[PDB]
Amino acid sequence: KKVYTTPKKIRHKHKKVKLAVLNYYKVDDEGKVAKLRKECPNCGPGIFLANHGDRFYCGKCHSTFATQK
Amino acid sequence: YGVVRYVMESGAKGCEVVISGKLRAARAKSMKFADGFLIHSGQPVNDFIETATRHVLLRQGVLGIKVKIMKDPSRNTSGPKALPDAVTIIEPKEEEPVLEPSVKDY
RNA sequence: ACCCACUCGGCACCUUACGAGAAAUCAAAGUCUUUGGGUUCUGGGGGGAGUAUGGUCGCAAGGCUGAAACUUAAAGGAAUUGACGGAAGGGCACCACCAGGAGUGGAGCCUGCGGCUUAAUUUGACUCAACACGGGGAAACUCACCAGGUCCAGACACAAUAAGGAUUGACAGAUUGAGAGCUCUUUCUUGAUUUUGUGGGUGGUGGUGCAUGGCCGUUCUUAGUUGGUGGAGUGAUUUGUCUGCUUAAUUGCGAUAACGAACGAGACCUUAACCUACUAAAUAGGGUUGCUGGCACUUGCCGGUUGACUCUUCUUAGAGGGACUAUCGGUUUCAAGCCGAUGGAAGUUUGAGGCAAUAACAGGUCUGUGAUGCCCUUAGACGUUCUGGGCCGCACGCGCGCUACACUGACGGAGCCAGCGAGUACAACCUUGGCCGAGAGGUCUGGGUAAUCUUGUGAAACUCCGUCGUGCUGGGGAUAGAGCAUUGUAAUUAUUGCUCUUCAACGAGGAAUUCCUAGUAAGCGCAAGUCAUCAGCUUGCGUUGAUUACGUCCCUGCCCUUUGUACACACC
Ligand SMILES: [Mg+2]
Ligand SMILES: [Mg+2]
Ligand SMILES: [Mg+2]
Ligand SMILES: [Mg+2]
Ligand SMILES: [Mg+2]
Ligand SMILES: [Mg+2]
Ligand SMILES: [Mg+2]
Ligand SMILES: [Mg+2]
Ligand SMILES: [Mg+2]
Ligand SMILES: [Mg+2]
Ligand SMILES: [Mg+2]
Ligand SMILES: [Mg+2]
Ligand SMILES: [Mg+2]
Ligand SMILES: [Mg+2]
Ligand SMILES: [Mg+2]
Ligand SMILES: [Mg+2]
Ligand SMILES: [Mg+2]
Ligand SMILES: [Mg+2]
Ligand SMILES: [Mg+2]
Ligand SMILES: [Mg+2]
Ligand SMILES: [Zn+2]
Repeated sequence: KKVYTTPKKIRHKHKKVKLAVLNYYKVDDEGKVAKLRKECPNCGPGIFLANHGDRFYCGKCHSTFATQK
Repeated sequence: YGVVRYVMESGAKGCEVVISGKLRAARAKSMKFADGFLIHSGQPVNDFIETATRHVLLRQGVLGIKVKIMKDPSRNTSGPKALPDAVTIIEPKEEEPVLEPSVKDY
């Protein structure tokens, strides 16, 4: 068989990068539990849309939300 | 040999066992163990001769076992009761004929 | 001089050995383990070597005499079955040749295989027995190759994270060939499935057919092969299994230390032929007869209708029968058989096949296999899966084929006849009939899971009358150019179908060499096979249908017999 040449690139996948987990919430003056980031209109509170620079995609819907806010 | 003996006991006209493959040493050979009658050619082959081919797997290579049995034509149940070439004639009966006319009457 | 009979001596010879001998053979090579008549000479595995040396005899060449070191597991003898022979005999075969036919090799083209070329142009096979073969007619798939990307289909075992997350998912654009989250921008999801290593595997159109199976091909579809007694040999062996004549045949008649047998051949089975004899039919065909269409017009002729009734010749297919070389005539040990009539559906094994022995081949397949050993490989995989390309490239060799080089034609009409087939409901099969289109094709409708519909597959070659009459001409059709269709996701590297145009090579093919003996050769289509689409290929099938042997070893190959052999890995 032919001599293996290979033209570079030994790529990999997204290994997740585990950040903080519960950073999309705030708890203040004893008992209160206030929400950070807009909750998903497709499926209610628990799943909250990712807020970027006019980019509003989901996780359970995986991608299906794009409208401006 | 044992197989052949068994076949004989079962009352078959002939047995032919071919064992093909590597039976000691790499260079392989088909050994042939036979007894009795056997036919080979013609339509009486599919009538009386029953065949079997099974390949045996061993950790150095494959064997192939080919077994033929020539069933007795007389013990047939359904189909022809002999080989087509076999012609056997019946025996005549004894005669003391002449002894001059006479008539049996009722 | 013969002739007969006897007799001593000689050169030999023939048959038997009851004796010898390893046997070939031997009246001595006998009277030898049942060993002694008298004597002379010579040998003690093969080489080294009739050499070295010393004598001696020779004019000389040489002779007589004659070692050893060292080397070596054999050298040899007689026979055996093979194999082979530029030995001698006898067979057989259109894969031999005659008598002929049809040709290929020449030409243009399809298409195999080289060689070259290439990122790759994937490989397997190279006399018959590789070369339109791998059912190999590749647009991707196939796919084994190449340029690139994607995925885990990394079992299970043991461990590091063990949820403050193991880890799955990811639109928008740059990313990328790319509505591949391939990822890098991201920060939303996912919940212990897993991932990171180490044991361990699994997949591989990876490798080896020289490790194998199975299948096949070939010796060989040739007539060959074997054992039980008996005979001959000390034995391997041999005879049976053969001088002849026969046959397609070790098929027989025969001859005979063999006799009777088995496998193969034959028998068989499938098919193709005949059946006014059965058994049958509105899924076959008829008859009369209803109604009915056209005729002459007398009753008569051709029709359309599953309207009645009946029939089975043709039809299909069940059960039978029938040919056994029958009858006769020749010819031959008056045998087996062969030849000629005659009758017959049938007289080449009645035609054609299917099956097909003993022994084999380092024949071909590990690219048919969840047939497979071992080796390689095993997450930048030789697993895969997408994407494009390649298998199809051309100075060139050869291998099957198609088309043709015309007047036995060509082109136009018109006439107008087949047999094998195949064919869908979960798909998209075969597809009449009606309209649209010069075509190709559309379209609407159908009929058919089929002796029912396609289909009477009204197929070609053909036959009838016409146009050109032998000029690379209206022979011939290659390249081309443009359009219109069709299949498919995709047609440039024309898939293919059609339309107009273009009109190339070739006036029957050298050295060679294939196939063939009767419904055969050859001509001509059709058909299934692959197939979404593509036929110059293939298994069948019909249609048209000859010429010439009815033989022989001259060539070629095979077989046997006799011989020779120092070969038996067998003349490479
Ligand atoms: Mg590489
Ligand atoms: Mg037989
Ligand atoms: Mg036979
Ligand atoms: Mg010696
Ligand atoms: Mg000798
Ligand atoms: Mg041959
Ligand atoms: Mg090819
Ligand atoms: Mg083809
Ligand atoms: Mg495989
Ligand atoms: Mg082999
Ligand atoms: Mg004997
Ligand atoms: Mg013999
Ligand atoms: Mg006669
Ligand atoms: Mg026959
Ligand atoms: Mg080989
Ligand atoms: Mg393999
Ligand atoms: Mg061929
Ligand atoms: Mg029909
Ligand atoms: Mg022209
Ligand atoms: Mg094609
Ligand atoms: Zn969501």
